[PDB]
Amino acid sequence: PIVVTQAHIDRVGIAADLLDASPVSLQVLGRPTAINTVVIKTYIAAVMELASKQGGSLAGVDIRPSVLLKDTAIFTADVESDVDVLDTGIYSVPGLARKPVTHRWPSEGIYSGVTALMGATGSGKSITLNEKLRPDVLIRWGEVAEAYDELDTAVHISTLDEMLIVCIGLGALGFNVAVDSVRPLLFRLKGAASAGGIVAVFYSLLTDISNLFTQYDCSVVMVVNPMVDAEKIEYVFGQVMASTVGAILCADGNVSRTMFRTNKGRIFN
Amino acid sequence: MPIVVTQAHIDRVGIAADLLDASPVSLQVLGRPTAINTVVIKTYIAAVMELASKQGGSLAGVDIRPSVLLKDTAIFTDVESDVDVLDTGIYSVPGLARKPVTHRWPSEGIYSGVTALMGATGSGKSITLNEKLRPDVLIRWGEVAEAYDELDTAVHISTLDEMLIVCIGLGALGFNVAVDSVRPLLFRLKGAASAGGIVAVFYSLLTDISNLFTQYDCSVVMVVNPMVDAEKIEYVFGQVMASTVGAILCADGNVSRTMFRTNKGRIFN
Amino acid sequence: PIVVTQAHIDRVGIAADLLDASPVSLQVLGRPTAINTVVIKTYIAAVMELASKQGGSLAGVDIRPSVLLKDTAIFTADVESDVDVLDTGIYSVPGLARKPVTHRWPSEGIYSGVTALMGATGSGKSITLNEKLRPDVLIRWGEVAEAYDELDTAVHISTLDEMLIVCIGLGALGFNVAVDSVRPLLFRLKGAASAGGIVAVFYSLLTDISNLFTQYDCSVVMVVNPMVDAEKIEYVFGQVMASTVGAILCADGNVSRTMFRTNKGRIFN
Amino acid sequence: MPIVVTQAHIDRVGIAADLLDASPVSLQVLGRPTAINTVVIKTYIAAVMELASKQGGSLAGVDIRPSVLLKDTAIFTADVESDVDVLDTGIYSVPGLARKPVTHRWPSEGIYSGVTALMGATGSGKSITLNEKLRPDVLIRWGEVAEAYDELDTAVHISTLDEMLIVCIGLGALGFNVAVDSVRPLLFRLKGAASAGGIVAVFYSLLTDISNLFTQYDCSVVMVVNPMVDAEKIEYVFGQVMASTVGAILCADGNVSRTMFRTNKGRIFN
Amino acid sequence: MPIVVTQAHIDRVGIAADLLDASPVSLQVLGRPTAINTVVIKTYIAAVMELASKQGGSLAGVDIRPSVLLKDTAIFTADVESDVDVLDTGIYSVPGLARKPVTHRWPSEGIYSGVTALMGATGSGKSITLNEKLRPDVLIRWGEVAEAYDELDTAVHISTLDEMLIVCIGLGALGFNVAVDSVRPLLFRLKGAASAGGIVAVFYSLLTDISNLFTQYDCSVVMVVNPMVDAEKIEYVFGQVMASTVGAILCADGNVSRTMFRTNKGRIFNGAAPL
Amino acid sequence: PIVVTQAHIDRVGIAADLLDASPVSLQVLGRPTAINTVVIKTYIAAVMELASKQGGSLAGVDIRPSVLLKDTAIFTADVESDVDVLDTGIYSVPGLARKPVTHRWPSEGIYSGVTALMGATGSGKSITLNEKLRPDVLIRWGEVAEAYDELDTAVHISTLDEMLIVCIGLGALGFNVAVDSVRPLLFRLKGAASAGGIVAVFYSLLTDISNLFTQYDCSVVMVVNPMVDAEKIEYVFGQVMASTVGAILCADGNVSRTMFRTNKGRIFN
Ligand SMILES: Nc1ncnc2c1ncn2[C@@H]1O[C@H](COP(=O)(O)OP(=O)(O)O)[C@@H](O)[C@H]1O
Ligand SMILES: Nc1ncnc2c1ncn2[C@@H]1O[C@H](COP(=O)(O)OP(=O)(O)O)[C@@H](O)[C@H]1O
Ligand SMILES: Nc1ncnc2c1ncn2[C@@H]1O[C@H](COP(=O)(O)OP(=O)(O)O)[C@@H](O)[C@H]1O
Ligand SMILES: Nc1ncnc2c1ncn2[C@@H]1O[C@H](COP(=O)(O)OP(=O)(O)O)[C@@H](O)[C@H]1O
Ligand SMILES: Nc1ncnc2c1ncn2[C@@H]1O[C@H](COP(=O)(O)OP(=O)(O)O)[C@@H](O)[C@H]1O
Ligand SMILES: Nc1ncnc2c1ncn2[C@@H]1O[C@H](COP(=O)(O)OP(=O)(O)O)[C@@H](O)[C@H]1O
Ligand SMILES: [Ca+2]
Ligand SMILES: [Ca+2]
Ligand SMILES: [Ca+2]
Ligand SMILES: [Ca+2]
Ligand SMILES: [Ca+2]
Ligand SMILES: [Ca+2]
Repeated sequence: PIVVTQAHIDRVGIAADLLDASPVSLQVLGRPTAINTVVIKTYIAAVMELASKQGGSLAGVDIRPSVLLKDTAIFTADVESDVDVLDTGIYSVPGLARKPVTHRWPSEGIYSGVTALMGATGSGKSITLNEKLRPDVLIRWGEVAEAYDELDTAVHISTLDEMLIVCIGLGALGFNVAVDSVRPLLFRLKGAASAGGIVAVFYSLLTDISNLFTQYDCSVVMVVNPMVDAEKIEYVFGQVMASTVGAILCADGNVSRTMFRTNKGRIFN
Repeated sequence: MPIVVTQAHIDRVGIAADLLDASPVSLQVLGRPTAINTVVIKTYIAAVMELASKQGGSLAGVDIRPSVLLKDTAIFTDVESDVDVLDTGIYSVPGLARKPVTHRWPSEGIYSGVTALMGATGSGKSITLNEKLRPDVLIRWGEVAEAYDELDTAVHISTLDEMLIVCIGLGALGFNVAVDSVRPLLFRLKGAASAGGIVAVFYSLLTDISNLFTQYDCSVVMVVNPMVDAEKIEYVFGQVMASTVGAILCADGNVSRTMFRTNKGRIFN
Repeated sequence: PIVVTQAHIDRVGIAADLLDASPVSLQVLGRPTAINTVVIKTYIAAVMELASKQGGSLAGVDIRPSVLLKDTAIFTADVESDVDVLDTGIYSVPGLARKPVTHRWPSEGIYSGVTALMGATGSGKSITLNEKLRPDVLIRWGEVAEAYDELDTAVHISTLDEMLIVCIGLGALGFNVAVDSVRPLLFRLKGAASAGGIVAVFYSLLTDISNLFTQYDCSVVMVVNPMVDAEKIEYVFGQVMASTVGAILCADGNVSRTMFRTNKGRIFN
Repeated sequence: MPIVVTQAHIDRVGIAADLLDASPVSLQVLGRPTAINTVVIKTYIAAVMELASKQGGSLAGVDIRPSVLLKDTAIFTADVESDVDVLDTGIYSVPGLARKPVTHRWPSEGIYSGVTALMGATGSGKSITLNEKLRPDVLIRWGEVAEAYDELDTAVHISTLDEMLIVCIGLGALGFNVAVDSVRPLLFRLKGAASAGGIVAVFYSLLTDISNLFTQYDCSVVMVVNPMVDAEKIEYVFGQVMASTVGAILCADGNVSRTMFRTNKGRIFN
Repeated sequence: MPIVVTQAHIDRVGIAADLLDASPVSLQVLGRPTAINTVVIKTYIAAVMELASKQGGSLAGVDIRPSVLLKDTAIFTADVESDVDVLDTGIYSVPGLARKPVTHRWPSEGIYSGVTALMGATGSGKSITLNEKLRPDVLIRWGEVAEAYDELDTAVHISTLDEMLIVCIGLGALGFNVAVDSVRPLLFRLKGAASAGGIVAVFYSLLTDISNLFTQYDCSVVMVVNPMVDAEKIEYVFGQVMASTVGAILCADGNVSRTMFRTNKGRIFNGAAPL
Repeated sequence: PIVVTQAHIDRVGIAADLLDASPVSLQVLGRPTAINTVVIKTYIAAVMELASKQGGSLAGVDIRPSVLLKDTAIFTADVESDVDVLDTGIYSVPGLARKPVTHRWPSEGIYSGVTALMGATGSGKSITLNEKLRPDVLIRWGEVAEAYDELDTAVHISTLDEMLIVCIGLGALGFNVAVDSVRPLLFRLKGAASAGGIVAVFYSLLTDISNLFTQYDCSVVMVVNPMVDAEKIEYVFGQVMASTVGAILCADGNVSRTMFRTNKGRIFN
């Protein structure tokens, strides 16, 4: 189950302050799109109200945004991925001038941001996540029917808006949020593939997502599975390390490599 | 050869309508998410049952084609394949929080979803499907004139809308539905080819199709034959295993490899 | 000459029936487009009247659609080849529930559909077509001035609409129709080339064309010579066999390989 | 150097007008089929004959350029992209001739009417072979830098594709031996995905459509075709072009490497 | 860690305003030339000086971010595609300086005004070289993950390209040693067909246009440029970048592998000078 | 300095006759665009008027078009680079029926047109141009701050319109005009790269530019440095020789190869 502590209740006000304090946007190959902070606040309030209906114990099924919110839109005519970058402009989510809030998960003293759980298909990513990492909230997206779907920690989403709502919303409150998988986004990323058989904007998106979590004191682990050649995975993992607060590589059911940006410094394996 | 409607099928009609109304679904490829009109599937089920009532329950595949039973066969209610992912949004069909309904076909105790019948051209996919699999309903799409077209189990479709209508409609009632083949969709998949000489959205589509069947308690076998190199088929089959409930590989008229997600767990050969 | 037998006259009524009974469309990378059946019927009527005015012995020049019909259009604002597959939908011409009508040409007991006469430039396709296959009607499209143009069996077309009119129109009556060539359609196929250096929709088009002939009891031989590498022709011929009722490979002025789907079964060489 | 108008040319004027009016033609590339205004070609022929009459039959290539003789040089009669559905634009190929083509003595004996492609790498001797070995009656110069051939009285300097077809169909139908050096402005602007041989497939369709356009109007034209292709891939492309033209000439190190001509005595390879 | 405003900076304010008004500039990429609103840069300089005055000369990078000081951060003043005819859009390059450019002591001695490009593969030590060896006065942080450099009082966190140019031209003209870590948000969103070296050709034109923009406004800027390029094509890309900037530094294995600086003493390739 | 001789003053009338006599246009991948001859005439008049106010000694800074003309536009709604060639038409600047005016620069007896100074980055193109070629007017465009910018012969431009104005305007008068560089145009050439890793229209543009100078009796040297592989430069240089009146290749600070079309014939090294 997903148990709501007094620590989570005390973070509600702070979470609302963090969201209102900084206006954020996101961009991919098109034009920068603003994130409606209000929706995340509304989600937190809905989760707290339901938590109150129960004994603080929540079922992942009951906290899905499609059930709690009338509208699940976070992004507020249509632009092509091959338009002039000077007509659309360029946006990256700004960094934190202050020291980021540290966490005990996925690693000790890790800064707020995003961790990428990498590896080839069947390398043990989902296994490593649920057995070793053991998240408080397990977001399930674009993955076939598995044993992890029967878990009361599992929250089934359909859109990118829903992913960010649950990640920012619950992550800000102090929950250890995880996403399995981020394949719906990755496999629909349109554009010319750069060095490593993957679009360059993929690395920019990971940085923008990481900083979005750093700003809202979230500690999120995302399963990032790329359609990349068996030997080109090492290059891509090195490139992802420069774009995320955390990075975990899986090979043959075990953890091959690690990288974490902590209060004790950047730790490699 | 005939398609017989048992009392078991009649008793599932109400449940099928209940599953369809309970969850609103959509589908996305490289464009924008498009909603699926559930009502059309319900209307199809009612038309099949009405005809089964007039006949002895012994129905001919020719008489149950949607173009004949329905006035309009549309299930989806103009965007380029190279449009910003943030302007269209991303959609994946949500997972099942509950345990999926098990089936005896194509394998014992297999969960509801999709099975991909893979193999090179002339590897014996169509032969394995009809002789070894023995499906109740055989959907024939984008295939040249063969002996399987003269079968009373054969239902000849033209559109993707029709495929989903027969698959969800009859599959929900408990019928063992099969599609030979899904080639018109695969060969019209526009986009930049990823690792393995195939567009990445192909794997996302298989997962979205699988989850669509998992949600509506369907057990469907689709023969998937995409344009891929003779040696690159092993990589693609491994990737498809991570995107479907079932996977069957054909080589020299026989079954080379198998993967099934059952109540007894994931079984490899 | 092109001689009209009583057997052809007796098929006129059956041809109008077949054409009215099933509404057909065609799709490539755009949106599905309906085929106006009336135009084919109008063409048959104009050919029969001219055959009745002359001695039954017609000249290919006199039966060209541009001469017999006021308008040659078969297809009834503008869509790009890179448009979302979900916005246009997917269409494949439906298969035949009944047994297809057999023919003695290009092979004994062959089912109605299309035969692809394949080979590199100067492999002997056009020689094999005119000397070994001996067609009744020879449609000449996208080819330079050759000896075959002076033949009384030769009918010179300009559009794809005209090709289908003569193929379906005369083919349905029992004539052995051949197209030399289909290069104006192949070389103008816009899209990203799949495995084998050729667009995947090419194989779907051959199946759709074949089934169009299977439905209207036609036996057509099309010379198909797409821009493909000298060594990649074997792979492409292999994929084409899985997309057509007949397949003939030319090399060094002679027949290299054959495949025919007959009443006695699929025959390979 | 001069362009002389014989009685044979004068006697063909009526026949040329008949050939043009008899068959309506179009052209297509990656967009939609575009009709060719036959009237413009007839108007050009009339202007050339009138000037030939004022002179002694002896004409200067400079004086017979379409931009000088016609007020409007347009042959093709809102805007479509090269990546549009083939089914929405339709497909057009210029129809073949049911009758025997009109044979010529140039570039080869008994060669049928149509187009000949003068191929070869850059500096292989295409322009040299064209002017020294071929000896054309009319030399169309297009998209080529300043050379000795521009000072020739046979040289007619054009700017558009419309102008090329006007001079090729107009003068070729009358019986003149017309040549184009070169067709690089069309080839280098051919938009589309490059097929096998590092060149767009529609290139081969265009050569056939151009050939048949000349076959129908009994024109004997030699076009120097030099597309951007790899040094070793030229052999493959030349073989493919042979299947798309009435004539084909390959140049290598200033000399003629290979030949192909479709004649009344049959197809002749070297 | 702090950003100190000297009398030298105060004396440059007028000079900077004149430089901006004297020459009208634009920028182009694959679309239509877009004009740069000089007024916004002047307004930013005035806001920085006014705040420097309220504080004791010393300023915090957080307080000088354009989003905080200006009501609108737009520098570029309907929508054109990256694949439009070059003749329908025309071509624009920022013009060169007819006079001798203002020399600087940073990033190299006697260097001309313009842009310096700090190259290297990922984890080659670009950010380390920038902060330890180069020591910039103002550190612009853009599209980079949470690092130790973000806690620095020299760090100014931006989000747009408009903001980058405002801080670079605005503070750089006054005499500050401005650095950008990273320029990746721009590089990773460069739409177009990749040329030789697995990178769009307009990338090199943009570096030259950015360099000349700084040469005209007497700025000395160091931009860290991380290219999505294969391990073996980095040498080719660097050679090409050297021909497009006033300064270029290559990083490899935590150290400086190669340098190029256009100084008053001439073009110096791989000099004996610690940064 | 830039000195105006009596020879230049005597050419003013002839330059107007040349510009008025032939209407010209330019095309790239879009539609043909007319060149407004009047603007070039206006520029010549402004240069001569200023040369008069001076002692015949002009500063390159004072003769820049942005300073002398109110509007710098030469080309007189918006078309895509991937539009049908038949809808835009094709334009090449026409050749000269007469013998071209000869020059003593960059080579003895060279015909009027364009010379391409080629070579890898840092091969010594700019060095060869200013030390060995010694041009009368050095147009500086899209190049970084160098010693050549402080030269009184240097004229700094921003647009392609400005380049052609100075090249045609001053070149027609007899000045030895050079451009360092033509990179702003070359690095913004949109389209599919042909053989040699460069767009085919690049070679057509060089010929069109060369013929534009041949028609207006100009002798211009352009630094052409396109993004091409280290080994592919030899192929491209050979192709450029077939597209220009002059061609110079640079390697390791020295001149590797030369080609000039003179009154004494085509001279190779
Ligand atoms: N093709 C295969 N054959 C055998 N076992 C496999 C195969 N693919 C995966 N496995 C098993 O599944 C485990 C990985 O499961 P999982 O965590 O779901 O992988 P991932 O999330 O990376 O796709 C492996 O350690 C192995 O035991
Ligand atoms: N090229 C070939 N040569 C010989 N036999 C072939 C060939 N291609 C297919 N076959 C025969 O057809 C069988 C496969 O039929 P089928 O099930 O229709 O294949 P698929 O559906 O995979 O295309 C093979 O087992 C073999 O007996
Ligand atoms: N490159 C060539 N060299 C020599 N003869 C050739 C060549 N190409 C074709 N031929 C001749 O033409 C014949 C093939 O003719 P044809 O059927 O028209 O070819 P295609 O396969 O292109 O339709 C060959 O048998 C040979 O006699
Ligand atoms: N790179 C070169 N080196 C030496 N001579 C050359 C070179 N390129 C061309 N030539 C000379 O020019 C002749 C070819 O001239 P030309 O007919 O104009 O060629 P093309 O029209 O095929 O481009 C060759 O036979 C040779 O004498
Ligand atoms: N894969 C790695 N394994 C070990 N150390 C690494 C790795 N990647 C980077 N480092 C360390 O980080 C340093 C580079 O840090 P940084 O300046 O942030 O690089 P950059 O800015 O070029 O991405 C290296 O000198 C090395 O000590
Ligand atoms: N990577 C380098 N290493 C050393 N010297 C170099 C390098 N690149 C250029 N140079 C020097 O600069 C000279 C070339 O200068 P320049 O004319 O500006 O070249 P270009 O115009 O072709 O880019 C060379 O002759 C050499 O002395
Ligand atoms: Ca998994
Ligand atoms: Ca099959
Ligand atoms: Ca042939
Ligand atoms: Ca030539
Ligand atoms: Ca860094
Ligand atoms: Ca230079």
